[PDB]
Amino acid sequence: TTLLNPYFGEFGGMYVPQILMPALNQLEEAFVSAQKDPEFQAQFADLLKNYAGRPTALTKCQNITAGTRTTLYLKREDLLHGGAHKTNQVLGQALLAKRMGKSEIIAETGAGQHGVASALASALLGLKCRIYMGAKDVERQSPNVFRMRLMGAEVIPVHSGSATLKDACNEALRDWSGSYETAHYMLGTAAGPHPYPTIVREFQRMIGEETKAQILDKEGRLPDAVIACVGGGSNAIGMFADFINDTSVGLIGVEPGGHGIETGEHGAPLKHGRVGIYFGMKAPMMQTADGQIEESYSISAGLDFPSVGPQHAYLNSIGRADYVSITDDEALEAFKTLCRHEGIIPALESSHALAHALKMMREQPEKEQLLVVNLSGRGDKDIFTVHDILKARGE
Amino acid sequence: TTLLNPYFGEFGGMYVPQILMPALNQLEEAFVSAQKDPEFQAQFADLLKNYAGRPTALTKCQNITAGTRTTLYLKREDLLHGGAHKTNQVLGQALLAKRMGKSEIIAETGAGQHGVASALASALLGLKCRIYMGAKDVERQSPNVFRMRLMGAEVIPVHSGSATLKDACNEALRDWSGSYETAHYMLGTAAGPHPYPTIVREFQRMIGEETKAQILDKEGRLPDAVIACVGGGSNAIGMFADFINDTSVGLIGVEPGGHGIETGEHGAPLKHGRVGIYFGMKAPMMQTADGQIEESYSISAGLDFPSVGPQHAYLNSIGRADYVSITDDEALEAFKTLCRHEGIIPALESSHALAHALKMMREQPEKEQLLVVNLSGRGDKDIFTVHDILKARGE
Amino acid sequence: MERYENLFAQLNDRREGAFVPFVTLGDPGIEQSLKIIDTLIDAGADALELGVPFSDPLADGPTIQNANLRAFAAGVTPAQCFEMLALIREKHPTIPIGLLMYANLVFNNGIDAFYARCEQVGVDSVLVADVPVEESAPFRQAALRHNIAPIFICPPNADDDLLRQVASYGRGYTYLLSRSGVTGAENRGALPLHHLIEKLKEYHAAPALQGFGISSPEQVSAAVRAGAAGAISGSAIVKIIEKNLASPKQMLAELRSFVSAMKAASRA
Amino acid sequence: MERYENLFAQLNDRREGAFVPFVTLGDPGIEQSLKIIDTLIDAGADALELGVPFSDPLADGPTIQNANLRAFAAGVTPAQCFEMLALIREKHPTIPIGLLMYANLVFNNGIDAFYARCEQVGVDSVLVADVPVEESAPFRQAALRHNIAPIFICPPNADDDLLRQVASYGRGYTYLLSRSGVTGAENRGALPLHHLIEKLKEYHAAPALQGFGISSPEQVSAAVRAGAAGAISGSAIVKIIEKNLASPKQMLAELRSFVSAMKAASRA
Ligand SMILES: Cc1ncc(COP(=O)(O)O)c(C/N=C(\CNc2ccccc2O)C(=O)O)c1O
Ligand SMILES: Cc1ncc(COP(=O)(O)O)c(C/N=C(\CNc2ccccc2O)C(=O)O)c1O
Ligand SMILES: O=P(O)(O)OCCNS(=O)(=O)c1ccc(OC(F)(F)F)cc1
Ligand SMILES: O=P(O)(O)OCCNS(=O)(=O)c1ccc(OC(F)(F)F)cc1
Ligand SMILES: [Cl-]
Ligand SMILES: [Cl-]
Ligand SMILES: [Cl-]
Ligand SMILES: [Cl-]
Ligand SMILES: [Cl-]
Ligand SMILES: [Cl-]
Ligand SMILES: [Cl-]
Ligand SMILES: [Cl-]
Ligand SMILES: [Cl-]
Ligand SMILES: [Cl-]
Ligand SMILES: [Cl-]
Ligand SMILES: [Cl-]
Ligand SMILES: [Cl-]
Ligand SMILES: [Cl-]
Ligand SMILES: [Cs+]
Ligand SMILES: [Cs+]
Ligand SMILES: [Cs+]
Ligand SMILES: [Cs+]
Repeated sequence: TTLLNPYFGEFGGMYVPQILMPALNQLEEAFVSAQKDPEFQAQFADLLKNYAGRPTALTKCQNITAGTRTTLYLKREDLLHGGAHKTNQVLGQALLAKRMGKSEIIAETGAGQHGVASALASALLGLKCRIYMGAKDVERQSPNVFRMRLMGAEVIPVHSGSATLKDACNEALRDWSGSYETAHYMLGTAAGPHPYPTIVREFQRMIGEETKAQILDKEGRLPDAVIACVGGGSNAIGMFADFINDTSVGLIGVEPGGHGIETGEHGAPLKHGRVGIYFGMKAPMMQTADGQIEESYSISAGLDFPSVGPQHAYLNSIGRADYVSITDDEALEAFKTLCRHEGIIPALESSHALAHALKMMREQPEKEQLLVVNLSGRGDKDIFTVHDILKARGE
Repeated sequence: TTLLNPYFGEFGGMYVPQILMPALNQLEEAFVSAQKDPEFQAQFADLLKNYAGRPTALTKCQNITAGTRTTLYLKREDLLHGGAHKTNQVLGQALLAKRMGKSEIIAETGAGQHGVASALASALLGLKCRIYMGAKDVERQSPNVFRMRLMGAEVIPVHSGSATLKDACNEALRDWSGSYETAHYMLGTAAGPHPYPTIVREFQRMIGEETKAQILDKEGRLPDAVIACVGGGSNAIGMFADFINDTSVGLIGVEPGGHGIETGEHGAPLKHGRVGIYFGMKAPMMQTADGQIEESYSISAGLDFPSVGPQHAYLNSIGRADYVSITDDEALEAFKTLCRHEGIIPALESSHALAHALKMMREQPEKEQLLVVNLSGRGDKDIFTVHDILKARGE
Repeated sequence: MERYENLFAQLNDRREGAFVPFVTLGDPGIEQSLKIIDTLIDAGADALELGVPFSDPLADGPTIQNANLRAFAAGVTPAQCFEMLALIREKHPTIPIGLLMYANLVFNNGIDAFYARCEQVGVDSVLVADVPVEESAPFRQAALRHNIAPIFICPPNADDDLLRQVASYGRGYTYLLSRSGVTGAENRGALPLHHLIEKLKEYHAAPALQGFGISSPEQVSAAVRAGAAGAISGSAIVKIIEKNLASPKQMLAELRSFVSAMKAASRA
Repeated sequence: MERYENLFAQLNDRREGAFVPFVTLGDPGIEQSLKIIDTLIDAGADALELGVPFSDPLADGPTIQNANLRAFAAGVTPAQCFEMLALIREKHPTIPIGLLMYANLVFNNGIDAFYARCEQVGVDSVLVADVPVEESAPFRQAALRHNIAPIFICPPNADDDLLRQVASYGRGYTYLLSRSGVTGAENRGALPLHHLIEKLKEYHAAPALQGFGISSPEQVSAAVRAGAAGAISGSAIVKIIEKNLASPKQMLAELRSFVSAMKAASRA
């Protein structure tokens, strides 16, 4: 039994070993209590403002939409301390960990932005942090490994499986199942067992709340659509949440298409997977005919995950949100375009969202549309990877 | 003849080849006009807010001062788009370049933060950017070289001399002396010939104006001191300016002590050099007995410059500001301390300011003092350098 | 069928506990796994717990992770696992056979169809490792419709509500977890918690088998002495397979010796 | 003394222009530099412009930057430059000698003391490259007190106010800049701007010598034809030194040949 609904339609639930149920129930009770606690809310608000730097800017692009009827704004989560939206909910979860008397933190990371967020919050609030990260990601997102370690976090490379996010998630959960008495599992996305999809949404929803206020101030109306990339679903649900009841506002989520959906080398389970049970949830996943979990692929480590959070699967099912895919090459073009024409170096994850917005504009250049892209992170972590690609393909 | 005073007491002036005087006079006239132009001020304010992310947070440190009577706040210029305070005045100077009908930008850079700022503003505002950078700095600040090039700037390594900031400055000025009809020289610090020290101060003074407002809001009184590192002087004069007439507020500038003042391997001309004429100004500089310009040294590329802006030399001369030095090792300790206890990775330049504030606390731990350190930039650019040091010295 | 019920009644009459080895089906290949299983039975196993290889086994430590990997390297699929199960049952008509499943393998082509396949090959119980009692309804319903015992876990910090649920919902045996964490021989658990054993009996639960970290005969004896009906050992058995991959004769000899000694300890 | 005044009166009587080479003092060493300078004079130089090596020569392109570096590699100091100057003057009593200085070398141990040292060794003029007329007061005052001509620059886009200042403040010769940019032979300037030449004469300025990018006899002729009193060539001369470092005999032969041809072009 739970205080809050663990399901979004068919999707969600608490598919963990029995040993972990009390920890999830404890977390849910602590969240419900904290959400009603003016002191907790004031502490969280103070950190978001004075430590992380909220509210983040909403930037109107004025070169990349020239000659079209698209107006495009970027919600600048790249400006948050740490360099990505991941910092918002880590500050909330760290405060929950302290509220529950935990002294240690376990986290998984792919892009290393959740790892960096977990490490910085742990240094600030006096928690001992260990971070699991796939060995492939340790290489391709190396700047973040250095940042995590300088902040005193233990970073544990995971060589198992695909040596990417799925495998880091597996190791984090294995660890927690033995260490939950002293350690909080700071899950890094709006996925996993209840109550994580709900908590992560509630601790990310300032993204859309601020966006709505800022777009009303600048344009006097709501956006025609908000667009966000989907790795596990946190930045997208953070942007979407405050708009769900504004029926006129399109909600577009962008999954990684990798080398192309037809290659099978992608990370787009919402539109190309099928429902399964893994990582504590019932959700769309990439799986073999026999029900083995498939390895995903994306150029971007933060999107390289074979499932998706259950609230996205639900929003899709009822038609409230639409989901699309963007390939590695489309993302790289959007990355280059933003660098050269707006002077903003976006994370490769965020480049997927931008690539789709650029397609919406280019495909129908006389369509009047007011769009917001959630620029979920900055691309400092990606510059060595992007350099090596653009060199090899001869630019 | 000029519209504004080119001198601060004995220091300053316009010591450039005659060919460049009309360009400096043109720049001064354009600045004076812009400072009275409500449209220009609105455009600059809009970019600072909606593109760069101002106001930047003022963060109270709550672990590093434990057990002392020091209260320490950090002014978070590390949160600005680009990752340093350099972005503020580049946005102002780029708008001036456009106002004067220039289509190209020349800049020097050491840390690469001014180079990054120049490149991003040029991508945004449609200018062609070339950046000079010493070959040593191209290596030790490599992340920023990658960032500048991805944004479409030409980065030109300078192998001459010490292959650091002085040499980049030399090449930028040589270039400008032949290209001033079409190119604006976006000088990156509060130094050089009039009107640059004045313009750079006026386009950085939001740092101190915001700091004053924020500290009044949080503490109901002014700081006992504000503390900033000094490479050429821009972040320090930006913090100091709005406090100069608040006679109770100490102004402390921190020069790089390198391997130790006694070694001669430092960058501390204000306190250890003597007055000379170089880089278009009369200012304290590191020089040989014969008047050759000495090579400076610092672990931090942004401080590795053998002179200093003339308004700092003046403030020192009258006793309004005090200047001190911090060595490489003291800066590295402050870097490590902030990472591990506050979850903020500071630029090595900014670490010099923090190191001095930590000394003010540690030396007199029962002295009641309210301090602000200008955290001028983030340390992403430095993480590979710091790693390699801490590894070699066996940690 | 009533294979667990019959086994526990026989063991009670003989005043002994059960010793139940775990192995991964198809590790290190189909033919060798079948021989390993025959050796386990010949050496005294009272019942079997058999793993179906799964891509992401999250209640398992490295020893059993690596068993799964060996089976996959041999091309083992769930379909081939059902063929093996049929062959085991055809040789051994009374031994209780339990499967260790991860939810997605059960849910994959339909829960009802999975349990129907189990019944047809003569499986007695299924433990779904990542389905807590809270999510168990469609699994336990399908299991009972097909005469399969659904197995539930009693963790060390089970409260009263959970003990009551596990007693009502489960059949065959109750899994008494030795400790938190994942499977592994080197991580030894607590002494079986008497209060849990006693409450499960008070609520008429299926008999308790203690598992996780049981790697020595002393731990088996301690479990039965504490009032558990028996003990399960996995990683300790799998370590003998892993050690002896190039020496199949030696593998079976060491498996026989270990299983015999573990069984002797159940007597108790 | 009145060495420039005497030279220009002699040149006017002969109806020819001046050709004035530039070299860096002490490049590639003290002894070789002295021989180079004697060769320049013997080949027809009317006056000399001589650079004191400086660590950061910001009006100079790579050719002259590298001359400065060679002199420093030979350990050349300003003190040694003054010893050289004394020796040159002792051999050549009437040739005008001008120094090319950067401000810090003049300002270093006192401006007045610098110009006093110049007078004692028999220097005729000093051009301080990074001191515009706007900052020139203490430099030109000290120069005049010690009978040294302060040299000022007339750039291509000089306005009327600047022309008047340069005419009033300067003595010896007026430096007519060919183009923007820094020193260098490959970057050829515009044809000497007639309007500047004519205005300087209207305001009774010291006679104009055109410089920057003058590397050919055709450019010397063009300067005199346009009404300038002569031309200065630096990088073209220094390139001959750089080319012939291992061949001192060949260096002097090529220097003689070039200087002779440049002088012939001034005739004009
Ligand atoms: C800037 C940026 N933008 C978008 C994303 C996509 O993540 P989303 O916003 O949650 O959909 C990331 C993902 N980053 C991960 C993956 N984080 C992650 C992903 C999936 C499962 C577990 C995880 O910890 C990380 O660990 O840093 C990111 O860094
Ligand atoms: C984060 C940070 N913090 C402080 C400093 C120190 O510079 P200050 O605030 O101007 O004193 C820098 C200096 N950075 C330089 C040097 N910039 C530079 C320095 C000296 C002469 C010319 C220059 O362009 C750069 O080019 O990025 C910096 O990046
Ligand atoms: O001896 P060890 O330490 O290898 O433990 C062997 C256990 N093998 S098993 O099939 O009983 C078994 C039983 C339950 C498991 O997970 C759950 F508890 F979450 F349900 C996992 C494996
Ligand atoms: O032939 P080039 O192109 O090498 O030019 C030679 C010039 N040598 S010089 O001493 O007259 C000379 C004169 C003025 C200079 O700078 C200033 F104009 F800013 F004052 C620099 C050098
Ligand atoms: Cl609901
Ligand atoms: Cl819902
Ligand atoms: Cl409902
Ligand atoms: Cl349901
Ligand atoms: Cl428990
Ligand atoms: Cl494709
Ligand atoms: Cl003044
Ligand atoms: Cl002043
Ligand atoms: Cl005054
Ligand atoms: Cl003055
Ligand atoms: Cl000019
Ligand atoms: Cl020291
Ligand atoms: Cl169901
Ligand atoms: Cl003076
Ligand atoms: Cs537009
Ligand atoms: Cs995904
Ligand atoms: Cs304190
Ligand atoms: Cs300095």
